[PDB]
Amino acid sequence: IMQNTDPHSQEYVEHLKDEAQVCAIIERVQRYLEEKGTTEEICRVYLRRILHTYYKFDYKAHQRQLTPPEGSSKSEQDQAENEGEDSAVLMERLCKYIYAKDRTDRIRTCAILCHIYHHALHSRWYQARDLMLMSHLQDNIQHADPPVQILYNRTMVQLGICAFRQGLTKDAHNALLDIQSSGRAKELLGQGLLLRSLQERNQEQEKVERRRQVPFHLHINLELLECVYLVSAMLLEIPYMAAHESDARRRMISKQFHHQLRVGERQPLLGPPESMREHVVAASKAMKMGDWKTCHSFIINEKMNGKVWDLFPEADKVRTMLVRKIQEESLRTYLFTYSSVYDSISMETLSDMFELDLPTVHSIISKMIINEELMASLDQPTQTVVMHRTEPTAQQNLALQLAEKLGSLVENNERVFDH
Amino acid sequence: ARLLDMDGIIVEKQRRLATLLGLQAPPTRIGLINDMVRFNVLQYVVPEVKDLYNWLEVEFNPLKLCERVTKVLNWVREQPEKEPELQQYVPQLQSNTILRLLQQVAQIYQSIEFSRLTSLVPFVDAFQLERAIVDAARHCDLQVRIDHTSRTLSFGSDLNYATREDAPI
Amino acid sequence: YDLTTRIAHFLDRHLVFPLLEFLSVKEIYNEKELLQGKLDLLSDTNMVDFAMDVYKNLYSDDIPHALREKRTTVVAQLKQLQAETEPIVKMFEDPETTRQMQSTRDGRMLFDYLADKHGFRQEYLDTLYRYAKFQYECGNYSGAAEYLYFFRVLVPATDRNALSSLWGKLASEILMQNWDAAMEDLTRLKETIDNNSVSSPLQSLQQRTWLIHWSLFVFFNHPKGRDNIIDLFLYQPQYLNAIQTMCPHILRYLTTAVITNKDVRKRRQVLKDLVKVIQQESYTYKDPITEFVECLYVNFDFDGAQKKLRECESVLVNDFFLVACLEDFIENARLFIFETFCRIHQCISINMLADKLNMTPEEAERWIVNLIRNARLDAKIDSKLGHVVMGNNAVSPYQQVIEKTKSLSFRSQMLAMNI
Repeated sequence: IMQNTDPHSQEYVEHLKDEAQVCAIIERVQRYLEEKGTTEEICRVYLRRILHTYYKFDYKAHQRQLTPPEGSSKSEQDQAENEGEDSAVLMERLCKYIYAKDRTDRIRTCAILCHIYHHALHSRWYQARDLMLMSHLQDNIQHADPPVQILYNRTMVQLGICAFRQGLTKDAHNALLDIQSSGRAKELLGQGLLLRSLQERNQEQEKVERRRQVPFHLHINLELLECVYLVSAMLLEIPYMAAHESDARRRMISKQFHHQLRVGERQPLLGPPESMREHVVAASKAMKMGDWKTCHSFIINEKMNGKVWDLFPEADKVRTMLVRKIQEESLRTYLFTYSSVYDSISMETLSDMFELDLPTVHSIISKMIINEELMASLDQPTQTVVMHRTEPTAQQNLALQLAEKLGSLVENNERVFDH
Repeated sequence: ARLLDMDGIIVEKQRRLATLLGLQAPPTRIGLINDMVRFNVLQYVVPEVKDLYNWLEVEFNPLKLCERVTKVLNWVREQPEKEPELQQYVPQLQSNTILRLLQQVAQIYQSIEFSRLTSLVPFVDAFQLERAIVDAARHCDLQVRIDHTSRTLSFGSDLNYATREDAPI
Repeated sequence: YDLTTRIAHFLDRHLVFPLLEFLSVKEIYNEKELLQGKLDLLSDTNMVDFAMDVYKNLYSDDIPHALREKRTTVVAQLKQLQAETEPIVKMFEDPETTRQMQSTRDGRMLFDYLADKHGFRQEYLDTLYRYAKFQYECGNYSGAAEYLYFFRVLVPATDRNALSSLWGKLASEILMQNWDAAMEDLTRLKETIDNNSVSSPLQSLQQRTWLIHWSLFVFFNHPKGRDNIIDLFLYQPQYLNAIQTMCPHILRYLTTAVITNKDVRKRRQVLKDLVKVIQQESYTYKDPITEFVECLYVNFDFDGAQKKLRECESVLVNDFFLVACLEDFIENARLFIFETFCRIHQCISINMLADKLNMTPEEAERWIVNLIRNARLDAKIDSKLGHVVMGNNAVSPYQQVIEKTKSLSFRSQMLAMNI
């Protein structure tokens, strides 16, 4: 069914309702179990049931917790609801042994990928991060058949998502990097044409994917996935390149968000952004200039366009996570250029201006001058910096010093080859 | 983008745009205005505005300019019979007049207290404008030590002489 | 980690001998008393550390476990109950058993002498069988267990016996306060687990816990033990993957072992690979002291840092736990942060410093002058104010490359110039 009915629109709803009803059925087929009694094979009812529990939502992992738990009914039924949210992550603990018991890699690598899903969304991303790092299913997917390849890709999405939802640029980068090196998420979700560049032959074989994959209600937006990746990297790389073009350059890395920004950067003709790419480029330029203001443009407007914002109840959180990072890294991009110009700084100004507070701006500027290896002297009780780090001619001098220094270093390879 | 990558692949396109517009090279600035005012342009110009550039281009004097221009600003910023087209071009051109003023006073003064500096310049807010100066300063149009412990500004006689002060090109 | 795919199945089903129980309802600071209730079970009944609690804050809840030990001395437990004015009428079974033990002993004691006398293997191994039997019945019989394992530790079924016996000995000898004999097992028990059996987690992780045990107390130079244990099962703050295990003072005592006896170079290795890892993410949610000790430090807070650091030292001096380095931590907890705070600094007041840590400014002065004597900072005192000044902005890094970039090429062109 949930394949041949199509799609944005509507026969659709009585069919969703049959879906409700089959939910019913599978529920039913569960409590009954005389099986041979209880435990020891039923587990597959349980399997079906967790396949119809697994891809459900923040709102139904937090109808137990944020439909108010002292505002909700105290009736055995409400506990059966609060236990109903437990009952799938229960059958993990239970029915491992009822499988627990089969070692078959193709069901092991399948099951655990669905389990790591539950964690990051319903609960801790910690437990999600733990579970895959324990399992080491990078080796095991080789032993697994090509549906579970799709699950491996699919699970990696939702972890780079809940990286960005917990607010960690780094982990969201590395997670969503592996997908965005490629343009195969298309064919992995069973959507690919034979020609959509030139590559994707042959006819009778891509139909296998159409037959095996996939209901529409399990999908995610790829512009989401794109933007979430390109924004994670943004906060890492714009200070990085601000540092680089203040002549810290030797760390300039291709085939990264650097490239993905570059292709959009080199438009002669961009005015207002009307694509999600262009909204990323738009906020990127604002970040370079170091105005907070330009971040807010794409974070509000393109997220309404685009409904990158409107798919999370945690967009409320992730707003604050985005905002203060922008305000800190924009301050940092500003400082990477401006610090030649300074003689000193009212650190109080920076707090007021970038909308931050002194305890944090202390810790920021403290971390900065330690680890970015600046020639600032930092009076933290007086809230003053005294810097005086020269020279504008240095931009040429250090550059020819490098051009010089590069001479001898390659030259020693030309020696060591020769001999 | 240019200052980053090297480097265009981003100039011949501008030349092409110029051609399109009918030009062969790249337009220039209030230079442009000299251009299209070699004609009888000091005249037809309606005198809502006739005596606003008689400040900006013609009249001196840094420590009065933002004062002087406040009234022809308030005049033109009533938009509906004067082409609403104009009055979205006005806020940038107001900042451009400030930008003009900010460049001069690095040669008029060698230092100035920020409290004096506030009174020199009629504007909406100081908290806004300082950041727009620090922006211009960061984009190397002038050199200032506007941020500083006392909250006072130092333009400096030379210190280290560079084209950062001069606005470089 | 790679063992953790296997620990994932087991789900915390470890094999402690008192089974779960320690002292009940307790009143004092709790992350302290955490580790006591932990190691009560993991050490096979502690003893002294029944009473180690009861000193500061009285309980009668040490009495239940004070019924239940026989290998420390049977009758020592038979008194502590009587002291709490308890009728205990039917103590007729330990007088029965441990009497008839002596009737059994007069055989083995006779056979034992005659065999080591002759130097005759068979008479000694049949004794070793009779005697390794005997010593776990009651190990008081204190020196007898040491005598038993002096000549031969290789019993009929070597490792399984040897493990539980050397562990029963490492346990009982620490309880007897015979720390020379316990130091004998410090050689031998750790070697036995490094000669691992199956290497199932229930074995391995318990054995890994038993390494934390001999290092706990402190006889001689257990900081050598630190350097040895950290290079075993490598670089984990518990050694036990899966985050169930919580041991606060393994890291506090490691922090003491690093700083008080060695350089701190050498502590930012720790700050990465023991203060940030998967196990320790769990831990950072929990323990107040060890959190303040590092999180405040690495963020380069000074205000909340050196205050809440100084606050830790109130909870430190409440420690009646076996440590014997308790005050050199109190010392270094002020030293270590100060160096790092002042590292990039302009001008700190000796007076502000002395207000904080509750010393006189003279003390703080000679302290600072001794931190500069030790050359942990290059600084100089503004004596008139009583402020201390770091001010290196160290401009002109050009010349660093210039000497060697030609002195390399000059002498390296000599190569190709030769032939």
